[PDB]
Amino acid sequence: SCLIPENLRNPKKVHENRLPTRAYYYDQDIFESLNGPWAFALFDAPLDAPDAKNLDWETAKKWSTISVPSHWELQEDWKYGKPIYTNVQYPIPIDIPNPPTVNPTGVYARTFELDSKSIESFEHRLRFEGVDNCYELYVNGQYVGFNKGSRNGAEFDIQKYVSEGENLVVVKVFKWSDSTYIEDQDQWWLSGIYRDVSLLKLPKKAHIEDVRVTTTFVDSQYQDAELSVKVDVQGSSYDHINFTLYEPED
Amino acid sequence: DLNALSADIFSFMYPTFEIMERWRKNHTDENGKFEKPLILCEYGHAMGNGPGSLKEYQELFYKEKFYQGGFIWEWANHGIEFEDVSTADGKLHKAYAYGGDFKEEVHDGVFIMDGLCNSEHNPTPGLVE
Amino acid sequence: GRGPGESYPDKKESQRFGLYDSKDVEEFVYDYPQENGNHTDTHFLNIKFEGAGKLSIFQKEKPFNFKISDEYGVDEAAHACDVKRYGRHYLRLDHAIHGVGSEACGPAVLDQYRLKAQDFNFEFDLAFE
Amino acid sequence: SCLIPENLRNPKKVHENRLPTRAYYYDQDIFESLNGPWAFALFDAPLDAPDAKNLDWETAKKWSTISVPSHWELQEDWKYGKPIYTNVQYPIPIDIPNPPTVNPTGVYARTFELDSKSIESFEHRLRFEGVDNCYELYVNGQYVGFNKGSRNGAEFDIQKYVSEGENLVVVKVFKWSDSTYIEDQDQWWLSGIYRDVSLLKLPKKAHIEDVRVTTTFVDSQYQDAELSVKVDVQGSSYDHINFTLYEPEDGSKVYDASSLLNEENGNTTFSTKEFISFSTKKNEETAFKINVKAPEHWTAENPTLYKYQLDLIGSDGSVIQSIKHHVGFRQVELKDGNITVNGKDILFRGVNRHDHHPRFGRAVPLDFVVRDLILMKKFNINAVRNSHYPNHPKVYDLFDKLGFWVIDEADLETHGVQEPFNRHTNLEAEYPDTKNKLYDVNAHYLSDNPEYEVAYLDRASQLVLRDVNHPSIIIWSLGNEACYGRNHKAMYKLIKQLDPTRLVHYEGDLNALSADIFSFMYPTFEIMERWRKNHTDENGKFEKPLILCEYGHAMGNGPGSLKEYQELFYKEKFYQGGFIWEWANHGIEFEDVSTADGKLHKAYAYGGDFKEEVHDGVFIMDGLCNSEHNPTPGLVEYKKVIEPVHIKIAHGSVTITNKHDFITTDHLLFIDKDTGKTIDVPSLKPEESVTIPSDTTYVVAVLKDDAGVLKAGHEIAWGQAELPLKVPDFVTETAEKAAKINDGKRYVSVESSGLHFILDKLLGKIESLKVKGKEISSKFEGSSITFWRPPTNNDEPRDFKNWKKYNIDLMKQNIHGVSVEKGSNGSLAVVTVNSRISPVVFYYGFETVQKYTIFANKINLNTSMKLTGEYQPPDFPRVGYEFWLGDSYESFEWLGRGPGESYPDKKESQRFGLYDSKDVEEFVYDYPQENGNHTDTHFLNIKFEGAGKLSIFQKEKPFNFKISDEYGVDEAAHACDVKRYGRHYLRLDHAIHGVGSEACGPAVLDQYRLKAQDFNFEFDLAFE
Ligand SMILES: OC[C@H]1O[C@@H](O)[C@H](O)[C@@H](O)[C@H]1O
Ligand SMILES: OC[C@H]1O[C@@H](O)[C@H](O)[C@@H](O)[C@H]1O
Ligand SMILES: [Mg+2]
Ligand SMILES: [Mg+2]
Ligand SMILES: [Mn+2]
Ligand SMILES: [Mn+2]
Ligand code: NA
Ligand code: NA
Ligand code: NA
Ligand code: NA
Ligand code: NA
Ligand code: NA
Ligand code: NA
Ligand code: NA
Repeated sequence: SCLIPENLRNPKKVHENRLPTRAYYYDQDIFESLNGPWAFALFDAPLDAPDAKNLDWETAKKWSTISVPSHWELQEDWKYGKPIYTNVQYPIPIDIPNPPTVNPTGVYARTFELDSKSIESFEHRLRFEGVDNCYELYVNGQYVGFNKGSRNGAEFDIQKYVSEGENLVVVKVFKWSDSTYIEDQDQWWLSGIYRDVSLLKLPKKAHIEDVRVTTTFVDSQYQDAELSVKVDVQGSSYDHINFTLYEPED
Repeated sequence: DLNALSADIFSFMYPTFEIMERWRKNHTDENGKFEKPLILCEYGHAMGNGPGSLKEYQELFYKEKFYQGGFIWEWANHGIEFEDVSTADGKLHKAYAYGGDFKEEVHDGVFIMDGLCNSEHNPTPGLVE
Repeated sequence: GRGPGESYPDKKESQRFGLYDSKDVEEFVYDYPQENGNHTDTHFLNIKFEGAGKLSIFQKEKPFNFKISDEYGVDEAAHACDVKRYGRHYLRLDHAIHGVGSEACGPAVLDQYRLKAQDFNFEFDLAFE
Repeated sequence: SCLIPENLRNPKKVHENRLPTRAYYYDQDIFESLNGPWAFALFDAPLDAPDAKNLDWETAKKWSTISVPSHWELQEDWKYGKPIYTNVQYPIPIDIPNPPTVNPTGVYARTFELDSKSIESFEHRLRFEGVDNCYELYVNGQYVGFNKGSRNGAEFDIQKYVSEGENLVVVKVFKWSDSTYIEDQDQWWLSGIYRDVSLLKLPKKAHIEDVRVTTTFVDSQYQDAELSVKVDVQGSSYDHINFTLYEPEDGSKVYDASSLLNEENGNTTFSTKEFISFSTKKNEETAFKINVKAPEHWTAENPTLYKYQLDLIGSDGSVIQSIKHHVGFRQVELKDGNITVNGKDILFRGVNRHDHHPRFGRAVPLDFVVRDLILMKKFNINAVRNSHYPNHPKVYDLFDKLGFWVIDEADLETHGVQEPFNRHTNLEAEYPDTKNKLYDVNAHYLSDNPEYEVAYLDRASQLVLRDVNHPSIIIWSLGNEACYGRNHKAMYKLIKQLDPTRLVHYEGDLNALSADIFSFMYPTFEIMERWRKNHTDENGKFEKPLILCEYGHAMGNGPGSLKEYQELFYKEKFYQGGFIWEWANHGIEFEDVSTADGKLHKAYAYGGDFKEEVHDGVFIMDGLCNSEHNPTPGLVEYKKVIEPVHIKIAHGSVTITNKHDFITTDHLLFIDKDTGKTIDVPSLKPEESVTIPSDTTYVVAVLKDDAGVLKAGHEIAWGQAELPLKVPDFVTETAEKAAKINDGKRYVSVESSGLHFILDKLLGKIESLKVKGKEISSKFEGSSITFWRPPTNNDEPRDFKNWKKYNIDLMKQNIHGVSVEKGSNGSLAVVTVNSRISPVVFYYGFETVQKYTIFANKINLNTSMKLTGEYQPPDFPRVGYEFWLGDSYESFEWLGRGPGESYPDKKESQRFGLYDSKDVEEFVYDYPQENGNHTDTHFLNIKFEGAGKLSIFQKEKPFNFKISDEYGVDEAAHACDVKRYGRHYLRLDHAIHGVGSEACGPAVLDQYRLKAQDFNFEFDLAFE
């Protein structure tokens, strides 16, 4: 079935190059928002979509814009189709793990600016809070990776692909995939980058990757407790960690 | 996972009292001990005028230690705002869409409109009850 | 009777007893038009006429049910805007009414709330001020 | 007067310890938000309020909370009172400068945490973006200061009072003060901390306090420009400053709510595309001037901005502080008697905008302001007037980026001083050329009062200094309706001193003795024209131009005659356009008991609804948009008349004229709507035109690509060829069919195959007309031809008075004779009705002849009406028939103007086409009034379920119609009060009175008035 791309019909291809999942923490100093208007075009199926390895900003620049985050079935004048409601029944034929060959494909593009010092100071990532159904990601005409799981997040290391000045982000989003079979909630079928997109700037030489906090009572009488804090630090250039717990607020 | 072979909790959706009660008795031993409790992950389907008999479910919750309550399906109608031609008027009006309104090949109609709150996320008599 | 909102045999206990005025109440609009606006366990009903006092209505020995509206075509109405309205109001004065249940997905109206087929006997007074 | 505190009754006590005003810049790293829940208590008057020098957090902690920012008259269950609406009249007694002794006092309290290091690292301030009316401020039980000026901001140094750990902020807010007298805008009276509160943390040893950016063209040819940057640094511990200017982003930039509101900086790399750099040297002036090579002009039509970064740099070479903002290269001049931007004499396509939200009042979320502005751009607006005070400081960037010509106005209205005078002297009308003499007599109380000079100057100083770096602001305004006096001259001197780069406006200064512009509100054309001629010399030169700071009062159904104003704007160089009053109705959401229902409904409140002692009723409901800030037919009409491209189709030609000020037509796609194929239109500059030969009837000018906040395909302008009235080719059945005719005692009956016609001879009433399964009958109360409409807001002051006086609503038809004869030229029967149509109690009326010619499938109705009798009314609201439609009635369709309502002096935005009732959302007025008329109707089709259609048309002339089920509109105060019948009716009218703007402004113009005269018209009722 070569008229439908391999990654859309492979249940094991859950992601390509996605960073391991970590506990979520929003930090104003690290999270830069990439929400706003993006260049966007819709295509009948993947084969009509441009090869992102050759897509310039000069070319994409000329497309209509859509605002991120939003669903593409919920636009002014229903420009890109309408919502579909199914409870149980799949809105596609069942031929596991194949999606239909006719498979609405949305391509998103925008740019962001990077400093001379920024690339020296920070490890750069892209974080997508939710994209339905799945997508491939390109930076500066280069393939970064792939992802499935519509209501899960995803982070990707961008450091290798990044340049001083203008940077190009292109996201190819597909409506159906092998994943559709396991996403059949009794709800509206809706597509697109429907959650936040962020550029993360983490300190380069060393930074906090993951944290784990548990509270366990030592006792049958639920009084004294053990507070356990486990931190996974990434990189060598650090000395130690401090922890300060504050008086409670009722 | 009905028998919780790989879960820590028993869970039913929309059961009758008879069905809740049989389950309890089959999982309470001679001592009065049970190994796992029952929750209703979904009950009292809140579609339209209703749900009825939330009272009788609650009586059951308070009465037995085996029952630890439940979660109503659902918080709010999934209506989407759109423009509908009125059957009464011949004119265009703001309305809330469910299956069929966006002219789907296949759809499940009003089944998306099953909340304690309406499409605009405001309380219905269901939530008041 | 029960208020300020609607009440039904198996969905009424949140509506406490009191004296209620139609003017103080925002009538609830369902997203999908259906049976609404009944008041159960009504002790007495006063209907006010401009410059002519009131008409008091009560049922002997047992509280009653009522609805006052100008609406029709609710069955066929797909959305709120599809609901037709008469040029005058009507009183729906009921001895009894079927419960509401959760049968769209779940148990039927429980036995003690079903309006079962049987003989009916009831007396009303229409008392004019 | 010791029972009222000194500071509340002292006009000179404008503030205590307030820091000097500086240019506003939001910085995420410096601004910490103190918004959220605060402890709050309300007190009857100041003397009941606690001494803040002794108030603990432990004590305040126990109070109820209110959320900041919000008004205290807009709380859950109206906990702390209700809003009060006054237009002119003060809601207090006048005893300048004393407020009432009973003076609602709200005390606010919250805490914030301070670090050990924070006090070492930073100078700490408190900034309040707006508090109504005035307040004293305490930190840690210590008095910090005092402030007045409700829509101005204020900063206070907090460093001395601050402690490590828990800090206590207490704010005592008073509703009335000496300041109230100068804050009497036509709006809701609302109180409290209604805008943001922030804790500022500035770097301690040295920091950027103020910045000043000007762009001046070196040249008569508006090419090279001098960019001047002056920075005021506070403290010694810095080396120099750096400035980086970046390559421009064209004004056609795409924006949305999300990107406009994005506030992120710090680690975000501002821009990379460097255009120019500059550095100061150690120990030298922290200011500079640089020559810029032919920069991209900023304009409202193309708001091109150059981003910049300003860095304060320490001895070690590190960045102490940054400011990231933008430069707009533009210059405003009074040149050859015109307001000129970049050499060009511009046109204001403007609107007055208050801060208003239907639930939050003047505490408008930015999200909602963006909503307003996007909508304005979508309806061809290019200018905004900040009536009548500055907005939230963050709004001005939106103007810069979206492109609006902005009049930023001082928070100063004195109107209330006039009211007793108006009443004492029984004053009926004010006129723009003459009215300033009425304000002159009361000026001494405030605007000519030397005790108020400091306050007036402060409103001016605060206005300018906060907003001085926004290229979109081209005019400073001294306030609104504050008479004229020495204080205004003082304001003018100060502003020119502080900001030489802009022009000064003040409408109350008729002769612009201390203003740079002439300004009228609601003038007639005669009045505009006289002024022009008296200020144009023999050479054709004028010294200053005229704008209309307010015109075309948009209250309710209206405004009428925007067309005739616009013709004047384009015709004379002396007129530079104007601003509609107002952007949106000020309705507040509330729960109203329905007059139709006896039940509770959501409605929008105006004066009287919150049961005020004194109020000004519906006068708050005067917007182009409704209370929910959505377009009314007023806005739809405005977009058309101000369209920046003219498209005229006549004589096999399309003439297209570019009516922009700066941009070409190149971004527009011109479509021939008859074929759907584009017309190749050359690039047209401002004022250039082209004639293209074409067979077309209908041409549209639309956006090629997404630009600004507009989408590809958005309609900017359009034109149509005039459509002749074509008689539809309906075929009348003239075949000889026998007909049963019964001329009874009272009722006349005509029965044939597929036909049943019954007329009541006593009344002139069609009891029933049933042709081929379709039924109509007369909607009859008194007369078969009626004249009444539910009065518009514009009808209320005069026309309604007249119509009511002449009993037009009580017109009666008195039948004299009915003639019945057999058909002749193919007709079945002729029924002729002779009557007088005349109201009770009056002589005047119409000798009327109604001739019904009945065919098998058609009814011809010829109406002759001859006006007779002494003491006649000047005009009528309308004249026509009312029919009940049968139960089968389902929808309608018409050839004419649409999709929405149209009236004689408000119709040109509704283009000709075939329209279906089903495709149209009928507009609901906030205040129920005349609506839903369709003028210039060629024909009307009424569809009946399973019985085809009834086609209606008028001979030789287009007609008017409305189809509804509504009644009781006259008495209905709110939408929910409107009554509805169990069936629909057709209002079929020969003619209809215009709409005008007389609630405030000119009467319906003569050619739009339905003048009293004879009427003669023929209708066909053709049944399928
Ligand atoms: O309202 C019907 C509901 O039925 C439940 O069984 C299901 O878990 C829900 O997702 C929803 O489909
Ligand atoms: O709607 C009446 C309006 O009248 C104008 O004279 C005034 O400037 C406006 O602020 C408003 O009062
Ligand atoms: Mg399901
Ligand atoms: Mg005023
Ligand atoms: Mn509908
Ligand atoms: Mn009302
Ligand atoms: Na589904
Ligand atoms: Na339990
Ligand atoms: Na459902
Ligand atoms: Na229905
Ligand atoms: Na006022
Ligand atoms: Na002009
Ligand atoms: Na007003
Ligand atoms: Na009215």
